[PDB]
Amino acid sequence: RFLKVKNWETDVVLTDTLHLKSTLETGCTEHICMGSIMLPTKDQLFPLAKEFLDQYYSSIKRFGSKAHMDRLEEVNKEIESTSTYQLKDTELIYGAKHAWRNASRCVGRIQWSKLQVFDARDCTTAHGMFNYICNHVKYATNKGNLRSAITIFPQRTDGKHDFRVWNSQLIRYAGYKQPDGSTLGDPANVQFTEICIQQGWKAPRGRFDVLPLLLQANGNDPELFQIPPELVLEVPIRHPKFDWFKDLGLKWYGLPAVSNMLLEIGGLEFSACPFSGWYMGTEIGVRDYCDNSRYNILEEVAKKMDLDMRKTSSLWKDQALVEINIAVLYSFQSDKVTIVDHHSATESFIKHMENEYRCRGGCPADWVWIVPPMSGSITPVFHQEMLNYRLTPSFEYQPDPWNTHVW
Amino acid sequence: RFLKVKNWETDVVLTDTLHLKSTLETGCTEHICMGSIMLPVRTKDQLFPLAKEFLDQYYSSIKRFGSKAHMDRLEEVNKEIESTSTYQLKDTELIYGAKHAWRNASRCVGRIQWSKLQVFDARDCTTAHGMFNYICNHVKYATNKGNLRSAITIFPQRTDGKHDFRVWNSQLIRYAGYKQPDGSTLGDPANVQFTEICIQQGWKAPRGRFDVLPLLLQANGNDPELFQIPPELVLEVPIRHPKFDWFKDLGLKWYGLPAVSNMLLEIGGLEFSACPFSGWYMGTEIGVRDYCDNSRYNILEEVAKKMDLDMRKTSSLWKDQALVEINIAVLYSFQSDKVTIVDHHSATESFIKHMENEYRCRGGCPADWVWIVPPMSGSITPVFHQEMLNYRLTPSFEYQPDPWNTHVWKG
Ligand code: HEM
Ligand code: HEM
Ligand SMILES: CC(C)SCCC(=N)NCCC[C@H](N)C(=O)O
Ligand SMILES: CC(C)SCCC(=N)NCCC[C@H](N)C(=O)O
Ligand SMILES: C[C@H](O)[C@H](O)[C@H]1CNc2nc(N)[nH]c(=O)c2N1
Ligand SMILES: C[C@H](O)[C@H](O)[C@H]1CNc2nc(N)[nH]c(=O)c2N1
Ligand SMILES: [Zn+2]
Repeated sequence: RFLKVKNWETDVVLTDTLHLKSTLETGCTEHICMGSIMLPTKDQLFPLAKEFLDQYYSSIKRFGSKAHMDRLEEVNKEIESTSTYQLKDTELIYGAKHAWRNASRCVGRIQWSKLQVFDARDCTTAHGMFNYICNHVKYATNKGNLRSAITIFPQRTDGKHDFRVWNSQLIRYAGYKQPDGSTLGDPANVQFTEICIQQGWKAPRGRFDVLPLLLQANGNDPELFQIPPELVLEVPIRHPKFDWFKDLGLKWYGLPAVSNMLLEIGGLEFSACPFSGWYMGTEIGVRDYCDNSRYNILEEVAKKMDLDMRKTSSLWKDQALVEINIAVLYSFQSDKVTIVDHHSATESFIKHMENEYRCRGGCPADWVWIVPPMSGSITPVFHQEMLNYRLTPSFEYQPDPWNTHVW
Repeated sequence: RFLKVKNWETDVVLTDTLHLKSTLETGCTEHICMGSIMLPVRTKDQLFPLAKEFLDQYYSSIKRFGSKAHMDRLEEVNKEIESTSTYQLKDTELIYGAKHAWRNASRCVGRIQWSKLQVFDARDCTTAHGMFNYICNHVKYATNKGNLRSAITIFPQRTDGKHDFRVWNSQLIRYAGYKQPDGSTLGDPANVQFTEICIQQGWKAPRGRFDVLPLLLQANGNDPELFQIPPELVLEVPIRHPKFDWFKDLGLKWYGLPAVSNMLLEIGGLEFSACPFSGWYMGTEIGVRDYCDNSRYNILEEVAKKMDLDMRKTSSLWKDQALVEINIAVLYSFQSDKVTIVDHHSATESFIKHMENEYRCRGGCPADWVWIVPPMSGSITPVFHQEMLNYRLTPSFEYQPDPWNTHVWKG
């Protein structure tokens, strides 16, 4: 029932009780651990609503008050009558912040209570969606002083009138298959790029082309819009010691904005809920630049550094990796665009875990995602035991719309 | 039922059926995953089923399932259990069992090598001096003057739990740690408590930064006895860097033979509480963990000082820079002295090939991602991108409590 987690570097032990409140399932069983797998009615809704309102009223220290009991009755009445219900602004803000608080894969949660929530439930068209999104982008970017934000579109109804952003992130680069057999741009986005073309986008067919938005309102066919270029803050990548680095022609965008997830609050489903914070440097320099299935630039960089690439044991990949990551952080810092390094980010997360343990009784965390993709054991999270479990409100994965949409 | 795992770099999808043979539990439930938790006498009643599954497995491995020889062995084991409360493994079954415990070790990246294990049968051992002799022979054989060979030595199994064979050392070869009155540590901080025990047992400590610890050996539930491994049997490597000439003056060395001595081997219900085993190092074990953990030798600052990196801000990645240089040094030093070592790129690439071959031939390969992914440069190794299923197969290696916590002192 009560569970201990130990830090093997500091010997600090913490007791988790919060997991007992957990509801959804992990994918694991007593016989098999699925810890490293990427993706493991009216009757249904009222318990979900109650569970949520109970935690909301508890949080404002008004549990079992007249105002508490009155809202539960009102929501039950609305469900019985409409088969759904509407959240108060206060409940929406609370729910969104707590979905982030509960995000077991997010290292940046120390920030969870400073989220600017943009209520877009009055939106009816793709043009309106585009307007809301440009405003989100400009607010969050803040000329490089980035601010966390989420924009929340109308909830699911009968399931044939879904709002969706087809893009995986608001800002991403195009990918094109070449007659060469190679890939131009970002190979992760080839399929989405093709969907854009088949829908009518004229592509510049370059290495770093900001994709258009493909927005779906009210279960209608999705529509294309180019984000005003002046709202997309980008960063040229240079190195503080290697003058040749700029010749590689690398750039990245300042605003990481996940747009393909589903926000669940009190049983209600927000299928369009783009949200954004700011980058941890490794996301760009380790993953986006060095994954073999991504920009895969390790080979080119190592060559310019004149390292011995004859044998893996020279650690040439490891040397180049570090340099690429130094350059990303240096470039963002020099252009005054918010970025956090993996040492600072994991250090703050340890402090956050301890806050959550004493103030809340625990913190769900997925070690496989929390530990940075480079220099794992020299960050304090490596040595920290974590318990992973699913609390609601939550951000969830959902299938890509092109597999699902009825045209 | 079939379970699928995907590699997100290659899109290669594999199907696991082997998990259906898993009996032991994980620590996880449908409501909690304990995937990152480090540590999450039998009755005749429980013993014969365990013996039976094992012998059915052994007899299938040799293509003799249901044979007269298989059936006669079952009956023989059965009768021996009801008569004596336990049983003895044939040499062939012992070898198969020890190899399979390695094959089944989900935290081990080196498993491509599982079928090449030299098994030394030490079940006729009776005394601590006997144990010492067996362990010296293991060390000499495994070391092989730098050309390391995997080996395990197997002492007599548990009987009533009052007559246990134990090696009190956590590894056969490790360096002493000494806590000083000013709170600093001399040597390896991981071994402070064990060093304190050795000293109290009468070990005369040299008190340097790399003093090889004595063996503390318990035979037959008796109080443990101290022994010094002959220095000439302990192969060591001075650490230097290919381009940095000041690196040698750090005064660093490490031993060549990594030999875990504190685990328990379970085969067919039988418990071998002293079963030291050894392979060879992956460089990051020494360069990342042993040298750079804050709770170990903690050399990152001193190395980064000497390199003249910008140390005032973590975002210069000074720690990451120093980390790579140290790890280059460890591999360079071992290679130069012709002592077996494997880099983390080579080892992970070989593990993926092993894992795929195991899916094809065995129907699965239990693997613990948290342990398999190296402690530096995670995502530039292929294992990071590989989904894995963790489950527990027998024969297996298991943790057991440290013996100073459980031993009944005789005096
Ligand atoms: C403010 C600074 C933030 C930092 C430094 C940060 C850090 C990170 C990192 C490094 C990841 C792993 C991403 C990957 O590997 O693809 C992540 C994932 C995630 N973050 Fe955060 N984050 C921040 C803000 C936010 C916000 C504002 C939200 C929601 C309101 C959020 C929710 C999530 C979720 C749900 C995931 C998992 C996404 C997935 O499974 O792909 N984060 N975060
Ligand atoms: C042949 C070369 C081998 C290599 C390169 C290798 C590599 C490794 C590494 C890097 C680890 C993680 C160690 C740590 O972080 O402390 C490990 C763990 C382990 N290995 Fe291997 N290994 C080898 C041979 C063996 C052998 C011969 C056995 C037994 C017969 C074995 C069984 C295990 C077990 C049980 C663990 C988990 C240890 C624990 O939980 O503390 N390995 N191996
Ligand atoms: C938006 C939430 C998921 S986390 C806040 C932003 C962020 N730090 N990253 C988002 C993921 C970006 C991706 N890894 C990339 O490298 O492009
Ligand atoms: C003996 C099995 C567990 S694996 C075969 C040897 C090995 N490669 N490592 C053993 C652990 C060494 C420890 N990490 C150290 O850094 O001293
Ligand atoms: C197979 C494995 O689960 C997968 O590669 C994971 C590992 N850890 C990760 N960690 C983060 N933060 N982001 C990721 O995309 C991944 N990928
Ligand atoms: C808490 C966490 O599980 C612990 O630090 C683990 C992480 N992964 C590891 N992986 C290996 N190979 N060896 C280790 O000691 C550890 N330590
Ligand atoms: Zn699990």
